[PDB]
Amino acid sequence: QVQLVESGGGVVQPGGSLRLSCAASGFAFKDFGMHWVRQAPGKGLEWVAVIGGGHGQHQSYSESVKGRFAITRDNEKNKLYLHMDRLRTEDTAVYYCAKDRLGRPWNIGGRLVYYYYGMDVWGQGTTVTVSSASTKGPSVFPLAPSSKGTAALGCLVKDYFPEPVTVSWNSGALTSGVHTFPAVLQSSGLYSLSSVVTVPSSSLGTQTYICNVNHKPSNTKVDKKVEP
Amino acid sequence: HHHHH
Amino acid sequence: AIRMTQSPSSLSASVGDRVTITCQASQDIKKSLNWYRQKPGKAPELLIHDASILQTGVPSAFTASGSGTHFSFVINKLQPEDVGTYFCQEYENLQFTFGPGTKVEIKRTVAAPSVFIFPPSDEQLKSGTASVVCLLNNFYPREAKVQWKVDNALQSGNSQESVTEQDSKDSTYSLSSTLTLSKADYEKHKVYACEVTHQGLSSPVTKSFNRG
Repeated sequence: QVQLVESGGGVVQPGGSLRLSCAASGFAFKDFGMHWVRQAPGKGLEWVAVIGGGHGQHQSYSESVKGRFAITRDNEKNKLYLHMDRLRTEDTAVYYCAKDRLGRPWNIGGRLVYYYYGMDVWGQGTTVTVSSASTKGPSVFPLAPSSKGTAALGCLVKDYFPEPVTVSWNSGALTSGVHTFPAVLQSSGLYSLSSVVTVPSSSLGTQTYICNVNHKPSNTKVDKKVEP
Repeated sequence: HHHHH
Repeated sequence: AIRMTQSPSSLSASVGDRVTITCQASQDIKKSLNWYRQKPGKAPELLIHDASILQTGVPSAFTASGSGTHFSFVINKLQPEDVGTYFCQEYENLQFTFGPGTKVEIKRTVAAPSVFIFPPSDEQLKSGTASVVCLLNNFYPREAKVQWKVDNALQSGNSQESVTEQDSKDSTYSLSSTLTLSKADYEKHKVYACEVTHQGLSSPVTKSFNRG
């Protein structure tokens, strides 16, 4: 019902520019203030920016972000925007757009006052990576099940840049027993990841198993199937 | 890396 | 301007117990506090608003209370799906500063890992590199050690590890180790083995293969 979808993320040179979009649906978007919150790869949630709901202009920023990012919105298009300039290494993060429980203003005491109450619905988030390094698609190799009863088989996604890589199995039809591991950064400067699944040993001859790996900074979709 | 009981 | 703290930093509890975590604010923030949960790899979801009120559409599995500078969040009866990080956030400010988070894992019986070994694929030996992969599947507790041997010679500095987060159903951990060498010295040796030590093993488990 209430849906927030982020877009526009990707890789950008340090000091470059990028704009994030957030499509809203399932509520009166014009009637609520909205936030951008980010999450670094090894840190917690950090509030970035807010725009006020209703009639009239109000935007607020964090100290780490003020004067360099801009938060705008388009109520006819049901869209929220985060314009980013002068981007820095610390800005590399997953960016969620989020809905405030209220955030519209009131005319109180001859003044206009806004009441923000925090985020109540979030999107899945979009990844912004700032670096001067080259984007490299991953090479995908099988981890074949041994015929030597539970069996394990997997997918090795290697030498890609940057994060993130998504891996599913049998186009999402196979979820049980799957363990996709955190990616490791090699001395290479490129990432490597593993996706594993355990199956009944009988199934190795009967059931087909394919890993579906996506690297969207590369626009590489690969389907590799694992055979004994 | 909390060590359990 | 407002510093928010949480206690404890990380905890382990048993399934069925009720779990209490505390949040505290630098200055009085009245009852302007929210409680969020983030399961591993998912986005935050808001569980409690205005200190004590449960959010619409969320089950009656959490309670919360507090005021002024002291706030508490309680899971009524803990389940394996509730592993994750619990944040408090103040909204008495325009900074909306979050707390550092409280990591909630759950304690279960010891489980020894299932070890698998995977040789480098023929496709990757085209590239001139060889990646041997060792998998430690569904163990508990989280601590485990992997050691790579080549012709019974210990390796150092040419392998990397990765551990998944606690599983949402059976509360176990999994670990993947990747040993990378060049094809040239890979073909120089014969037997490749990964040796696993875990709290649930009387002796190290060695899984190995030969190039043929």
